[PDB]
Amino acid sequence: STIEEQAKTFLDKFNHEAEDLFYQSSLASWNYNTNITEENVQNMNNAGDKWSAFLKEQSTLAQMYPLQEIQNLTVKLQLQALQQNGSSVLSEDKSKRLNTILNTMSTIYSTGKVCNPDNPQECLLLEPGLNEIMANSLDYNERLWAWESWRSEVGKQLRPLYEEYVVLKNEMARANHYEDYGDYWRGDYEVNGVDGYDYSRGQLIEDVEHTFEEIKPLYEHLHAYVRAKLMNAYPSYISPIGCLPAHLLGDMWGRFWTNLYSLTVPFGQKPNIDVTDAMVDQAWDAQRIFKEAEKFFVSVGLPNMTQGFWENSMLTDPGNVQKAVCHPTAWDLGKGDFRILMCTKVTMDDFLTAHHEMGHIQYDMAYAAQPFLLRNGANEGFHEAVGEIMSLSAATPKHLKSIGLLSPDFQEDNETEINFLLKQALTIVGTLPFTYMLEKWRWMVFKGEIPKDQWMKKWWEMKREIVGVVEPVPHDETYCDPASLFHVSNDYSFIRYYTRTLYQFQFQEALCQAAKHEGPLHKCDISNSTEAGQKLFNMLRLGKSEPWTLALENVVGAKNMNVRPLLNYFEPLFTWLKDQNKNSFVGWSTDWSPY
Amino acid sequence: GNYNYLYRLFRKSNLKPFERDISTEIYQAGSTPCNGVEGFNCYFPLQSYGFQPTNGVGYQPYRVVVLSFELLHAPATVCGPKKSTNLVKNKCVNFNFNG
Ligand SMILES: *[C@@H]1O[C@H](CO)[C@@H](O)[C@H](O)[C@H]1NC(C)=O
Repeated sequence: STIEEQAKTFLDKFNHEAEDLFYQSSLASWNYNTNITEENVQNMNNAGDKWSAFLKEQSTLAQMYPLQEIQNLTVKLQLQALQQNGSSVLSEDKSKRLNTILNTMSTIYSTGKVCNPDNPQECLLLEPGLNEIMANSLDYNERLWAWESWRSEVGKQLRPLYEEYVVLKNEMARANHYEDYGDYWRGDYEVNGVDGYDYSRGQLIEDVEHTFEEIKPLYEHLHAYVRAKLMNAYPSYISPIGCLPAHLLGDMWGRFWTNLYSLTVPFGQKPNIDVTDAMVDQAWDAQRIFKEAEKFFVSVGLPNMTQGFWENSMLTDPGNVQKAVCHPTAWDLGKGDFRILMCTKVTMDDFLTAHHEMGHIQYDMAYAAQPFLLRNGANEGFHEAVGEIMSLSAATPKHLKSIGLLSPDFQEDNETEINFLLKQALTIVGTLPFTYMLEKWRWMVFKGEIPKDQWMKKWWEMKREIVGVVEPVPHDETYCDPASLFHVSNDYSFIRYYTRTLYQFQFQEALCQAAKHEGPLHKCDISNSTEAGQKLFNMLRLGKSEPWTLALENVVGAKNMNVRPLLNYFEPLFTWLKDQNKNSFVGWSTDWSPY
Repeated sequence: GNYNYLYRLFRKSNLKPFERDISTEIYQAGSTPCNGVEGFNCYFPLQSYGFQPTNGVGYQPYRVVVLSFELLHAPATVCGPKKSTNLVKNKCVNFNFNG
């Protein structure tokens, strides 16, 4: 007659239906991706609509159940994750307007157009256009023109759309008893109900600020190194006092800086560690790659795959006989069925991606023991970090030599290690300050601390002061600059990448310390240690039943998010940058203007 | 997924050993008396699991049987298979012809 019995009955009646509908939706999506026809898309859409309707009905039914009388933390968290009203807090007209805005933004942004003047043709899409233009470009004029055309033509037409979007987001946040949308985004990391392990929302911002301030020296040294390399490579193209331009970063959004690796490498005369030629010249395929990955995972301590994983996965491109997507997607079903869909080649990047997907599948099988409302990591960064740490530990030269990818007579030169550290820096830290600045700007624009006529002004002033990137030509207030990304136009967070970057380093440091291995972190081995694997699996099976702070303390030992593994890993590269930048200026000044 | 395998999930009290339930009345969750229909305090306790050929260990169907060995004041009806060796025509041996 109490509320706890009714809540347990509702949960037991809902979990089976939720798992069944999730399995049906996953099967429909798999049949659609593996077979592009006219009926598979309709079946997938019908399954998604039925799942959404059932979830909305169950949420409306569960909203009538209180949350204070229930003392169970797991049931309380499941109800909090299930009773989410979503967009139903607003009116029907506002909801349909928001949906139409989201749909039109998704249709406009996912296509793109170049449309060069005085040329009635060659106006390709986003992927065959600006992507391939800025991929391997070595000219300043064309890069500046592409940047101007991308920020001006697609910057002024999306200003009212983005304004209406942020207004509707603020309205939905204030209607759901939240002060702002950033508060609703940060509430996911907050854990309560556990004494001595709760984490306040205000402490996360302070921890992120402290980590950013501690990373600041490394980022300044990296910026000085990149500026010196650009001055030595492009004379009279970058001032030693001003900031770096935006169109010379090798990326439209400045996420990956791997395009300048071949140009900023000091020891480019040395051969790389690519094992693609060593495998393509012998009898090797994706099957052997996945077998070696499974052997590595079982040597670390991870459980084995099911019989359905090695019979339903399509690890080979069928060709022109049927359309099949080659994008790596972590297919999770939670009902014993697991599969990976990726056209894995015999390269090294595909090997790391396959290791990442196998780590994702291992995490899925780990937390599959929990109900559907708990089959997920503690935060939105652990699910990716569990695979990223394995992909990084598998890329060690010692592991490739033990397997057979690397020749035993290959000498261990420090130049290759320095180049690998520089590449990891350029591909990891090259977007962390931009991520932090974007997250802070979105939080301030959702809270209401930025004037309406100063959005782009504050954006550019933070990009010049906090970040070391400056625009070559100033733009007016009619061009919506921050709306040039994909996550900002599709309602996706951005701090998740930074949290994942911290958590992967934390997990790598924990696994290296548990393995009783000595030396640096870039060559620290994780395999051949069942104790570390068991300690990791004890945390992977927790899911959302326990707070993330206790989960991190059970494996790492720290009470909150830590950043010291990143410094311990980048210490050799930091000392190398300090030694190389002895006769060069470090930092950037906001007084200089390249206009 | 198969949905023909029904099962009982919620009951008001524990069952006795070697007992089979026939009545399939709805379960009462709250203090309000259920009038034969579902509601906030009345839910159907009978559900059905889903068995798929792609499910791993823990979700596969397993046929389990229970053998009960009981003895009381009655003649035995089931025994073990008694073996029989090869007889010898003329030799001093020990014999056992049905007891
Ligand atoms: C994986 O297979 C190995 C090989 O027999 C076995 O020793 C181990 O117990 C298996 N682990 C799991 C989780 O099935």
